[PDB]
Amino acid sequence: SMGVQVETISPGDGRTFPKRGQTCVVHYTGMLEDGKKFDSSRDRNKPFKFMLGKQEVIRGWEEGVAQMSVGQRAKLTISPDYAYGATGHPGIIPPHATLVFDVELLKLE
Amino acid sequence: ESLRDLIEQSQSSGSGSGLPLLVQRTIAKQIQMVKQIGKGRYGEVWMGKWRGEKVAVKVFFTTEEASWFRETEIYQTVLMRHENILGFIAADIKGTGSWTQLYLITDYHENGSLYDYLKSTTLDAKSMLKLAYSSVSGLCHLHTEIFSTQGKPAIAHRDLKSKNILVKKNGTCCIADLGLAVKFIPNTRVGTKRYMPPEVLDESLNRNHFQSYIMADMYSFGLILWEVARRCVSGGIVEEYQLPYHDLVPSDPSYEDMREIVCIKKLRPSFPNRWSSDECLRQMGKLMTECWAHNPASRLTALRVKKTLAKMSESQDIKL
Ligand SMILES: c1ccc2c(-c3cnn4cc(-c5ccc(N6CCNCC6)cc5)cnc34)ccnc2c1
Repeated sequence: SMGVQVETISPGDGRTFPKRGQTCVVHYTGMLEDGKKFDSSRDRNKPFKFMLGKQEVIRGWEEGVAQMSVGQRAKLTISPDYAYGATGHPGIIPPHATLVFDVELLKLE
Repeated sequence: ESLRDLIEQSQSSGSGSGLPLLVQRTIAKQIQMVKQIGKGRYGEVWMGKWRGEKVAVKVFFTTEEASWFRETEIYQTVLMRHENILGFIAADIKGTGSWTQLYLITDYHENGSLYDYLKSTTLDAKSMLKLAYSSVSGLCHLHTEIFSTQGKPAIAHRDLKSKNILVKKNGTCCIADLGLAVKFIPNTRVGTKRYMPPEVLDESLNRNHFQSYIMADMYSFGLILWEVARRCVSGGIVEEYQLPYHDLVPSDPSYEDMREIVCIKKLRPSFPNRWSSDECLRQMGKLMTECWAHNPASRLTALRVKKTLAKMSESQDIKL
């Protein structure tokens, strides 16, 4: 999909991959296309957890992270259709925003 | 999982009141909606449970999207967070098409609003002043601009009423329902008709000055002081809970009803006689009067009211 581009920054183990139903533990920084940061788990020093396949996070996230190795870090560029669409998020994400997430898959649990 | 701690962890980092975005957008699908608990402008308010904790959820349909937007943006404003402003947690979206629901998720207060709390119990001077002082401290915070690298503008509330103030477990108040709020950077006749000042009722509010909205707020707050004061016992006597103008207009009063009483005849809620026998209630009476003067420019400021109430508090050896 051209909707979710995945550029590796640092490789993972290349073998331990998230299966549907596993809790992914990640560190992330989220930015708009201009570079303004809007959320970062690294700034609060607490990793963020979500379960693949529960649709807790935007589709681009589940699609980007599912194809990542434990230990891997990657830049996810996610089109609005894969994220917050026309609506965005009040005061944080504008309408039709392409988002950039710098994401590291720390652990599967 | 401890919501307060989650909110504290994320606000230490910075910028946004409430949870981090990605966390906010996990919530709608996980909340257990339990029951409707009240009303908000443009949406019902429900109690929900999230990770076993009670929260309040103001629910909008997509026809009122703009209001969800406006209200959520306000709550997410920098330096907005304050013990006398209702605590914002998250905004999220669920459902499908015409049935899409927009959630504004906040702290839940089991005592309910000032309207509920005043119907439920009578007060002494100390509780009366604590409710009045805390409530005006919230208002003053809204009204006051705060300079920073990322500042807070002056904000006028525009829909103040006893139903829009919550009473916390510790006897203090926080202000809610910010969907008609205006920032200093709108239709004149918006809000709850019973609390509209004369200049809002007759559309003579001066739209050239932001200050007009702030002064409008103070009239409305004067009416709330009256509601609260009626419930303070003195000389073994107390009034029953009533809304302002209860004896002069029908429930759900119309513009025509209110214009007649407030704009034309220029009446105001009456003071029970027993107030003149107690210095504190006499002083409360004078404070109300000075809040709800016909001429906006003559009304006390929220800061003045705050300071006056602080002086009453310490004048009876009452802390806060
Ligand atoms: C305006 C007003 C409120 C909100 C709220 C909001 C937050 N907390 N909360 C609590 C109640 C509530 C609790 C208990 C009771 N009772 C207690 C004993 N029996 C009588 C009824 C009544 C009411 C209502 N709304 C809210 C959230 C978001 N936007 C708002 C906009």
